[PDB]
Amino acid sequence: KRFEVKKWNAVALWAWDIVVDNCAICRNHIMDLCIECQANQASATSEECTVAWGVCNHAFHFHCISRWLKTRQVCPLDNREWEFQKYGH
Amino acid sequence: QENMPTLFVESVLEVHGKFVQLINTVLNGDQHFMSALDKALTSVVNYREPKSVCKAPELLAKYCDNLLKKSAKGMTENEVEDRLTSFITVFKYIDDKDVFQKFYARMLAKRLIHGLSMSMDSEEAMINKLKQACGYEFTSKLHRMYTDMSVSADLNNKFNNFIKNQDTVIDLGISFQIYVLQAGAWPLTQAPSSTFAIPQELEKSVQMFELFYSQHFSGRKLTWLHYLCTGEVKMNYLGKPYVAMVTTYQMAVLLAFNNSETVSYKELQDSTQMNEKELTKTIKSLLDVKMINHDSEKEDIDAESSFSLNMNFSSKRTKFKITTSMQ
Repeated sequence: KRFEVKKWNAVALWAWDIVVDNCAICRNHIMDLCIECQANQASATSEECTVAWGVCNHAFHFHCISRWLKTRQVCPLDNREWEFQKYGH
Repeated sequence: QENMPTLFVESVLEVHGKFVQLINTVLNGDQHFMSALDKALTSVVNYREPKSVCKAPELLAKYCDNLLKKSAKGMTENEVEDRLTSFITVFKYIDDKDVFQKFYARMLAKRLIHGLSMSMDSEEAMINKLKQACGYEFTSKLHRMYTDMSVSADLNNKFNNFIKNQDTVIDLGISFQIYVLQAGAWPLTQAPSSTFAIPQELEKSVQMFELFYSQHFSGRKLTWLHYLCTGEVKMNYLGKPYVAMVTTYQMAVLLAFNNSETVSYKELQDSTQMNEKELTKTIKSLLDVKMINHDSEKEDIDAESSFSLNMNFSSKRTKFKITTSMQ
């Protein structure tokens, strides 16, 4: 009359995190691909540009910020210094 | 339509190989004829099955998926790589590469979550070859999926280390393994339409994992896909010890019997918080295996039904998998 715990599994996956605003490097919605990339979805680079977040607690399209890092490495949404900390599509 | 994937790729390759040899031998390898061969093959590859949306991207995905599954045993890793290298020649000619990517992502997702891939190295080599052929864009969703699976090992090690680094060693009492998938890259959009009351034995692992995972990622929010989730339930109540690989819902139902030898449909519903359809199917999948008995003159389930644990259960194997369609 026993049925007891030894090696179960199951799976619970993640709380939350959507970015609501626009990537100030090109001024389009942060969750979509960046303007240069969405407009050229057939190009080798295009689908790569989803959300990348900085220590600034602000986020951008991954190619726009990687391109913008040729300029002074600050987030154009609050001007704090950039360093990658989270990612999302 | 049923064997389109294999027949389509082989037919296009035969046509390609014939003309490359012809152009090299008779036309001195002239690039204008090679360009004509490529244009011809592009117009040809963009074929669609009767009444369907363009299926060449789906077909190429199904073919590649068939070559990447463990079922290609009898073929060596090298032969699969040559077959895949030939496939890339065909893949370049697809117009709707993102459609291939989403079908491939769906096939690849099922291959990855259920471990059906021949080798991880073959899947990666395939994604890198597709990347060299179509650019990063085309592999972006696939590459992210493969990245989520590769980063899942470090995520599990981080979770085990997170538990060891709390001031008290929080023994989960169960071995917990998890894969967290990015919703824009993966075609896993089945939000749990049931507020499944997770069994108490799993609850500790779930809550510690949600606290742990929320530190690192963002974008479209993945949530407990309890139906894709499985575990092992050991039956010690029988004259022979049996181990059933069961779904988390099946597990929850079976775990209710830990509180009583008989349980009503309503108690199972109140304790598991499953919807009536999935609870019924779950119970049915346990009844079909005869792990539980139905105390009503019907062996089949209604809201007033009581279930009794089958004290006389016997199976030909000490360990077995009850596969409910929830996976």
